[PDB]
Amino acid sequence: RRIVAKHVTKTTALAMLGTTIVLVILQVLFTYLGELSNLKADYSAWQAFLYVLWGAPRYLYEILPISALIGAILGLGTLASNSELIVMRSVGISLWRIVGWVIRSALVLVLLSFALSEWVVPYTNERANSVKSHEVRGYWSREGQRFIYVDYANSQGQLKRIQVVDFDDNYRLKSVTNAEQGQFVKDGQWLLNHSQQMAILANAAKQPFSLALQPKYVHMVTIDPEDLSFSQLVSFMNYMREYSQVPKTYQLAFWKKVASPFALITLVLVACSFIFGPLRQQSMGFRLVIALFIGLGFYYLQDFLGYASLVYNPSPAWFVLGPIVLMFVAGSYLLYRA
Amino acid sequence: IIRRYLVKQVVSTSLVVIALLTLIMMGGRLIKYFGVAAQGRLDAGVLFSIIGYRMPEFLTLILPLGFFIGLMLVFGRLYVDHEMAVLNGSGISRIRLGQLLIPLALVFLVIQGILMLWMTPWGLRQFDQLSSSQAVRTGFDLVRPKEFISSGPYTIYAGDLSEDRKNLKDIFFYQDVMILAKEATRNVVDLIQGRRYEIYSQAEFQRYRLRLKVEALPSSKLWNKWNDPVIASEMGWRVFGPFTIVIALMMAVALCEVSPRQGRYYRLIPAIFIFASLIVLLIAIRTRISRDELGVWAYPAALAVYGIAAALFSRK
Amino acid sequence: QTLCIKHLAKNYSKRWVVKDVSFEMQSGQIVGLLGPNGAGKTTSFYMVVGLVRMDKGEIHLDNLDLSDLAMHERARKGIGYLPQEASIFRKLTIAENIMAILETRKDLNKQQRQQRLQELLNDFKITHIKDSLGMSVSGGERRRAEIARALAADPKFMLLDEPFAGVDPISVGDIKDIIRNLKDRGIGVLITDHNVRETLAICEHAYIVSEGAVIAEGSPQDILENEQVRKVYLGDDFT
Amino acid sequence: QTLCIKHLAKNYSKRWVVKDVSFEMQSGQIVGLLGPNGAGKTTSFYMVVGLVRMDKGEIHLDNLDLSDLAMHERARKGIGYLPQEASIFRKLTIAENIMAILETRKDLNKQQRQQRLQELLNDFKITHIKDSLGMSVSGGERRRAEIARALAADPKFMLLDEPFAGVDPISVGDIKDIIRNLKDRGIGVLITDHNVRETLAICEHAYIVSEGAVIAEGSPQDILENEQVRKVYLGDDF
Ligand SMILES: CN1C(=O)[C@H](CCCCN)NC(=O)[C@H](CCCN)NCc2cccnc2Sc2c(Cl)ccc(Cl)c2CNC(=O)[C@@H]1Cc1c[nH]c2ccccc12
Repeated sequence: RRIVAKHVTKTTALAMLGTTIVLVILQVLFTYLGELSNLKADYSAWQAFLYVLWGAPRYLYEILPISALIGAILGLGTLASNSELIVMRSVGISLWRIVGWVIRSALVLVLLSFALSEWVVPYTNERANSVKSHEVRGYWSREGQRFIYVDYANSQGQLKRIQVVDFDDNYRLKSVTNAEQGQFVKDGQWLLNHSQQMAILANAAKQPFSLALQPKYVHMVTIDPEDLSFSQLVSFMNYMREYSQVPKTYQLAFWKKVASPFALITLVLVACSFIFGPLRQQSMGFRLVIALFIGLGFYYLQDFLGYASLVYNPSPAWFVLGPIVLMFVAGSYLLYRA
Repeated sequence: IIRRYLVKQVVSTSLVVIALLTLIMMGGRLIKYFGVAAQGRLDAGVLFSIIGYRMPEFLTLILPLGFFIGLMLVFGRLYVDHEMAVLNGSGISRIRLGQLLIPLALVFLVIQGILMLWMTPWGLRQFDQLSSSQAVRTGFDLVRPKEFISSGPYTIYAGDLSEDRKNLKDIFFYQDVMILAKEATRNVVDLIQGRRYEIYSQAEFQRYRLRLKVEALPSSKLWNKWNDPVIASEMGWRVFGPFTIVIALMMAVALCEVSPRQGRYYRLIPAIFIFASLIVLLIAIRTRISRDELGVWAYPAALAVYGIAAALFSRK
Repeated sequence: QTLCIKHLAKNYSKRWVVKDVSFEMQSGQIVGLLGPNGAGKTTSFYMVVGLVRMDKGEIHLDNLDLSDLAMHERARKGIGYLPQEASIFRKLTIAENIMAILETRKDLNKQQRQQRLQELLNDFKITHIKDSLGMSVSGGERRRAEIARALAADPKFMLLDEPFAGVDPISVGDIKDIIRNLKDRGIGVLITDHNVRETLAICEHAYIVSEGAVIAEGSPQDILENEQVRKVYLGDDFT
Repeated sequence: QTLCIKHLAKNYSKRWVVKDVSFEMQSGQIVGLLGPNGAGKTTSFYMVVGLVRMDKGEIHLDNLDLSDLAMHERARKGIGYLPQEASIFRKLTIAENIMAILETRKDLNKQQRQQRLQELLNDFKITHIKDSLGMSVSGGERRRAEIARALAADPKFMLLDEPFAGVDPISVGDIKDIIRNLKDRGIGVLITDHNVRETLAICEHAYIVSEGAVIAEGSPQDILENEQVRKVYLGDDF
């Protein structure tokens, strides 16, 4: 049982690839048209075109779910309108096996999504930001009961204008200190110069002390949680959790990233169920229109629930994985109706 | 009788498409605004007013596109159900059916002119005023849970925040002056179980209180002063935008042919991308007219280029 | 009135599907356009109707050239067309369906338009269902309403596409009676259909098209006697 | 082997299109399911095939109930189906078309799969066009390839949907010969078609469905002699 599987997989994969290419081209064009309204003297149209071109991997990563949805719709529509699925069933091949073949096709897009997220996006995104603008300042942070302010931090491992306040467990001042310059030496410890201090004044030419800030994560502060790769996001969240309180937006980013392949597979399954169900014996244009509506609805629901997770108390896991489970159940039921 | 049939079908389908596109676009914008409010940058209670005020500006785009899509759908259905075949076989051509809809196109043109000349400037004036009112947010208005928020000389950290932006917990506030507080509730902000320090002075409190353009101008002003390129561009864009209804009618008539096997929805995507080509050309010829490069005359010409092109195409 | 078609030809995908098809028809005469499926009869019929642009040939109607005229212009000259698939205006009433085409007549006014509507409704016996929508009528009554609507334009030649498709033997007699009524009305009927047996029963003259060209012509008896059609189209045994 | 269908019924838009349709068929027997267009024959046929969910009735195949089984499960039990419209895999070779269904057989291996492919190609005389794509073949050869592909699954009963649609009188003889070959192979053929004249010529047993119920049954001569079918379906002459 490989010839039919090979045929279905080839058709669906070619449909997905063509849809992905077309959507990437359209998004690049539309993003350029959008980024033609922010031109400045130091930011010309060529600079905008380069900025949009460098953002192509990010647009591709964001388009993969709807791309897979539309690819499944078009491939199975080509198979069905030609009355191939009817004969496939009439020889004993079940619906779930066809869905399994289409999922085999979509796993390539899932792998490409992982590769882009973990290897490609953090580089081209940085290049695009560098092009648009042309390693952090004013950074506040907490270490348990300590509050730290660093006016300038250099990822090479330097700090300028350090201020630190240490409180008692009862929130009473334990100490305060300032420093002109500082240098990381070992994990969790920094030397520094001009150590003015007060305790519950004092001065010192040079002294070391322990603080948890590390050069590794300094550059991550200016980057939005969503744009972080999975490795960077997990490492930064582990660091923050072990040393401070992790913000809810980072949890939302983590749950939205972990659920991406599941979202893609569930959307593909919904597409297949629609082809076998309501969208049987329908014009290819109608199938494409319904696929676009499903994609827009999914994106809007995902964004709205992510924000509602931020606004509301319970964990973002529910708000993120509810649509996936509900759509999977709906598609499974629609497949049960045959 | 055929005129009333076409008019009813087109009005029904065009209203459905207009409602659906309005839902799509401003649901997207509503979700973006909700996310911004989720970041504390905007009052979640007023964003509905923002959507209401921006209604006319999105309708300005949706109504031509909605009418175009409705015409395409109606004529595609006529072709698919062989009604167009019998209409042709009775001596009624496609161009004749397109001409029979001219009164409806004029009605839609009048409606869009009303939106363009009065409703859109009013909506964008109210929206600009409301945005200016909302943009002065600072301090506790921008506070986020488990994060440090810096505005002006103030920096705030809060450990928790309710569904409504009230009842903070674990409040830390920095200027010289430093303040800590077990609880707070919102510039008149109450702080409960808090301590104050100066950097040497110290104090305690169980309760304390802190205390820390052209697109919207009316047509009345713009009808004259054509000498200024910005006003020239705007007023030309208001005067010559409504004829996109006529251009949409004629181009939809030109591009509507489709065989029954292909389906009703086959030629929506290419036709919509041609119409979005008109829209983009216009949104470009505007930018230039403003920077004083192209001149106002370019507005009707562009339309004519998309008009004649349709008129010839329908007559091949 | 005589409609003459000469040297039609049409090619798809660089393959000549129709090559030098020609025939003639007259008002009050039933002519069949038959042949093996996909051999040219359907494409030639659509070339005559106007749905498909002609690559070669000419069409004349009493020294009036219809070659360059579009479909609706031909219809204005008196060439009506009845499609195989349903074509009744779905959301319009049957009375409205006929009146819509009646209003297109420049030589009538309201009173005689209404009188013509009444006569057509009585003639086709669909008067009792005049007030119902087209989408909610049976197949036979819908077809009769379509034929009445086509007659409302007063065509001189009526081109029927597969009138016997999906028709049980009980209603074939009624359809034949309808076609004979059109003939009696002075309208020359050009029928194209797969059901050769019933088409040859009424057609006064028949043309057989094979390999994209006309291979036989004459009365149905002459067609049945022809050896080439028997060899390629009808087979050794047929009646 | 006997396929028995009892008391089928199906309703659309709160209208009962099919009411108490029942019949029986046997392997090596040709049964026709005829009647006025839209009177129930097509819906009943699709209910038997499995395309349309059944609202009432039962189906048995030698004391094995097929009522609740889905389409593919019925096919696994030996019920093949030949659609009216083209169903050849467009972008697959004809040899590939047959081999795809052959590979689904659990009781065969590569050598006898190839041998069966060779026998089917020789039997249907489509061997000379074995290497061409399905989308680039003529109607008759395409239909023969479809029938060979259907036989590749070794069905016990074959349900044909309008086998004579769009077929000239010259090829009706070839199609009849093909159907008789299926009969000789031991496969009971259930034919549904509008062309009653040619269907009654070969069918050994025929059921006429009118008003959603079976009104006549028996040999074609018995059907032609029946007064009710003449009154409602066949007319006074035939
Ligand atoms: C300078 N521009 C804009 O600010 C327009 C008008 C906003 C107010 C409408 N009420 N919006 C945008 O850019 C924003 C980007 C947000 C940046 N923060 N979203 C995209 C967009 C919305 C509407 C029209 N086009 C575009 S993108 C585009 C497209 Cl499709 C084709 C060509 C070009 Cl050149 C562009 C870039 N944009 C512009 O040239 C417009 C020109 C303009 C000035 N006044 C207007 C009033 C109405 C319509 C257009 C204009």
